[PDB]
Amino acid sequence: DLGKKLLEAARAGQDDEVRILMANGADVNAADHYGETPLHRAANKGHLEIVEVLLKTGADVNAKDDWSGDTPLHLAASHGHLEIVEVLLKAGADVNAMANDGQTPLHLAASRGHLEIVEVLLKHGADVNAQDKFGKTPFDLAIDNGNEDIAEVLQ
Amino acid sequence: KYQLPNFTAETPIQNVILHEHHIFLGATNYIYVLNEEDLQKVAEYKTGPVLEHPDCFPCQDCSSKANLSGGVWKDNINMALVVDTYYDDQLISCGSVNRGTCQRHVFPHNHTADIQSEVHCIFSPQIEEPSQCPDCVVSALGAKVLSSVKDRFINFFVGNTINSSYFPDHPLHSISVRRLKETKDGFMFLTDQSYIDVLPEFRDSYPIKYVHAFESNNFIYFLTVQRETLDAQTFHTRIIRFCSINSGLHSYMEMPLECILTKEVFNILQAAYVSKPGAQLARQIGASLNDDILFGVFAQSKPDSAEPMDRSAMCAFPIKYVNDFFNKINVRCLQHFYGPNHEHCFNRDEYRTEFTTALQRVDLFMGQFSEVLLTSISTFIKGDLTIANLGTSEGRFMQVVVSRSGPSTPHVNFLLDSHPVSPEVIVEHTLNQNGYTLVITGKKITKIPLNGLGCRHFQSCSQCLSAPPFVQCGWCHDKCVRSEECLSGTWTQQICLPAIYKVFPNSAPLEGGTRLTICGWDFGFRRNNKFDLKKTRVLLGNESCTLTLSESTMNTLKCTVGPAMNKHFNMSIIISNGHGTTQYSTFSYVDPVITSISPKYGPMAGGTLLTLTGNYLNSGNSRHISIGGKTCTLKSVSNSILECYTPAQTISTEFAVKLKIDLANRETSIFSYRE
Amino acid sequence: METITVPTPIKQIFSDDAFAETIKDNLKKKSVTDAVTQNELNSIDQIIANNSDIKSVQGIQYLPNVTKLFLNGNKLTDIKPLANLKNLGWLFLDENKVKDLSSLKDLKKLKSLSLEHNGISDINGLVHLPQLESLYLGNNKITDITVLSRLTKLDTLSLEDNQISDIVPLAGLTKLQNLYLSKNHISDLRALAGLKNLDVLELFSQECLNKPINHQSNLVVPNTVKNTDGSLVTPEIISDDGDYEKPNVKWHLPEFTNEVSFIFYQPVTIGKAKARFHGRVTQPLK
Repeated sequence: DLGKKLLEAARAGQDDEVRILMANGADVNAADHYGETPLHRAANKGHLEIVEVLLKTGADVNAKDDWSGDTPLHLAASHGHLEIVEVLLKAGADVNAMANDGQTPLHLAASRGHLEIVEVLLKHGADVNAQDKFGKTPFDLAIDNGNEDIAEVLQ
Repeated sequence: KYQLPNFTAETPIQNVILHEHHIFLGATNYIYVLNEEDLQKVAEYKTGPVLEHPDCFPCQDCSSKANLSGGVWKDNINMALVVDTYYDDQLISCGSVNRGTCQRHVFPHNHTADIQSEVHCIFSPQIEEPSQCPDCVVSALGAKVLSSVKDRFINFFVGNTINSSYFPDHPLHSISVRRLKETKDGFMFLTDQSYIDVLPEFRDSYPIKYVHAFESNNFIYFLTVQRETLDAQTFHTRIIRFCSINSGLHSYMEMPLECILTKEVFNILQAAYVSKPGAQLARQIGASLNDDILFGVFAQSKPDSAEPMDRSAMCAFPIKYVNDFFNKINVRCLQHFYGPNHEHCFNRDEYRTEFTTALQRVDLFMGQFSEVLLTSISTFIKGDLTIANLGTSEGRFMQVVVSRSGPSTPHVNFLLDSHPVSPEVIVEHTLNQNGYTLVITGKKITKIPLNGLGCRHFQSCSQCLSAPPFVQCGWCHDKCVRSEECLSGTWTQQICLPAIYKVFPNSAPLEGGTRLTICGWDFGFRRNNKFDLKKTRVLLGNESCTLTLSESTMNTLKCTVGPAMNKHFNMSIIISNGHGTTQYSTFSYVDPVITSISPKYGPMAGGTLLTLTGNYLNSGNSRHISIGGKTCTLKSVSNSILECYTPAQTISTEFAVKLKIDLANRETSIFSYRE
Repeated sequence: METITVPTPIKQIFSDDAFAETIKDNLKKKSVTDAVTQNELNSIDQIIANNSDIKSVQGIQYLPNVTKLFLNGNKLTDIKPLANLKNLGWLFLDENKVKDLSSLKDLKKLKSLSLEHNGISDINGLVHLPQLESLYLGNNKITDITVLSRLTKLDTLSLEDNQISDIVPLAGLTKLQNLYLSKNHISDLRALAGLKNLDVLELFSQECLNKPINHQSNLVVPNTVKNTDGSLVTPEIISDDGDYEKPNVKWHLPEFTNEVSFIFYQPVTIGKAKARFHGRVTQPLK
């Protein structure tokens, strides 16, 4: 299965294999046990190159996994992959998409401390007043985690 | 005796994981890797015997103290084994030995049997609160570890039996929740509310075995065996449930569980699996095709103890009802964690609630297993059927159908290696509703297929068509075999035709009452895919012999013949089983006669060899000659002569010699007892 | 009274191709075109024709000495031919469409009858068989059963999978032994209180219903189930936050639901038989 190979190449960082497998008609949205696509895996690990390649081939930038309901944008926001966050948003990722816990990439970046990403998400048009299913806004999460710099930006 | 994929290790197997077409056994001093397909060992990694020391600390190793001043060499029992796949694919394993301290084996990006090349121990040194030890996961004396991804963090929920070995700066917790660091080099407890611990005072009093844990519906559940109450003699199974959160253990509550025979209670849970039901079972227990049910194989306590006797019963709790029982508003307070006294407990996230009454359910086997100790259960659907995979202390493995309506008997039953069956089990499905269970026995793991089991076990035509539907068996003249491999056009799943080969007794007295014993095959009738003798009819000529079902089976029938008034010889016995009839042309209504007796007198001492003479004296079941109401013990029997020794009378007097043949009575000459 | 006086081929006697071949094989014949005598027809005691696609048994009248019939798995819709088979002992017409069972009226030598899977609604015709010893009316649509009150010879009796709600009629069948009342709508059980000769019993998977009640936020419907002694069988598993406050099962129903239910269980022992009464009571809501 070329899709399973694409999934493994995506997290491995083998952008050569990614391009080749897609040239051979690999499923760009192939899903693994947790429902994650090669794009999810590339975004998770930080393989910007693979992320771009997959999107060029026609990866679903707004695909959500089947476990936590996170998009590649959610994953990049959490881990701190600023460069990938930018690309995904330019590709057309929904900046206010929520996961299964109702958290947006902004919720994640705010709670993680990724001020740089918070700023980008805000500039794109993220809703700083969006509550998650815990009743918290990204601002609230920034306050809870002592991220005053982020809190000031979100305020 | 079956022949199955059979891997044997050199040390006992604690734990088992299936990942990317390989099998990882977590064993005493060892981790093995077998191939999913044939169970051949591909790789080992030696967690091997390890040296304990006060000075030798928990993630650093030592032959630099092997010479020892107060240090012991110790066996490394595997307590936990988790594959994690959110991060780069890794095996996480947690031994009993260095204060319960896990290591990660990171699979290289193609060789999956490589537990060996990149392995980091997980113990980050503790600096903020040097009192805590969050890298001390597992307890040497009993742990259950359940790992789940939540909020982008890998979370570990952990049950641990705990024993008051006051360990300075490395304590253990009874239940707890900690996450890995993204730096992969340490676990962390999120707040002081992230563990609940048995109070130091009761840490010994007596303990809490953790049998099973599982996540479902956004709670985490633990299954448990412990202390109906503290210092309170008798034991007990509970559920523990709490909200699935990093941040701490939140809506914590333990509620007792009761299995009963129908009160005959099975208070010691032995093993448990959680699965969806099939339609038949569904309908019966509260249903929902797509619902989680806790199948729990329980056992009866040796009085005043926690050790189990060889008495088992299994019964099933849908977690949907478990929750109802938890949610429905009566309610005690957590006696082992709080004081029995002080605040919170004299009051009513924050509170920790015990329940005072159990959720009870009845044995689904209804005693089918009340004389053996079930030690392992697993469960699957075949079409409408729900099937248990059972295991026993004697080593027996067996597949049963689960039902209220129907007291089903196992269609698979046999010996796995003499060592008991382990509660640690794996089920894995494959397309079209088959697959296999991996089943650990002492130090051997066996790959028992869920379905075929194979089809050539059944030896008679009746047993063959009684085989469970999923095996898809038919009868091919002389073998129970599937249709794709039948070499004559005689394969069938319907044609069970009856057959007699012996009938005793051969004859009955005219008065009847004689119970026949008809040996043969396939006398029953499979109604609604279940055999019984309800369709079975026994015709002796124009009258019928009434069957006794309690003493009858598929291969032998028992029935009382009625009375006749005429002698009849060479009469026909016809037996219909619904599909067909079979005959036996050899039965007779006699009429036994005593022509003479000799001698006609004897001593009061008895012991005279009395010869009765006549015809038909050897029908049917039993001969009983008597004199004076005292038994005339038989020496020899035949059609024509009955010899017996006369009983001792205490008076010299006369008696008629009475012969009793079933319901037939016969008197003959008087027998004088001379002095 | 049916007697072929002239040698006639088997094809002409039995109009149905299937049943004709059956008799052919029975008589060791070469084909349906073979001639047969009334003597050869008289010596036919047992026919075995399960799953033969037989649509009609026209011609069976010429087999007076037939006391074993097996016709399960056919297309039989008429039993007029059998109406006058003097010595018919055992009969099995399962998985057919025989419904005018009145056609057996004068079969006073019939012992074991089977008519399961025949879509039978009424069974009253059976009254004319007080000599029956094995009835098999499972897998049908039978509602009333008062008829069986007179089949006071049956040592066996199926009835599984119907719509039998009242079983009282079975009361006086003390000569019973093997009763099978599964898959029915059995609420009461006081009925069989006297079957002191039973040996095998199957009171399984009842599916009782009650007349629709107006749904409230606080609902209470009385327990209907009863045991052999008349005791309210205690509900095993209730649904939707349901608790059993004897004798009434109460529910806390905030919003509106279509119905509630409670599966029950209560292993009983009647006479010498040990079965377990099980079922699921249901209550409509509005």
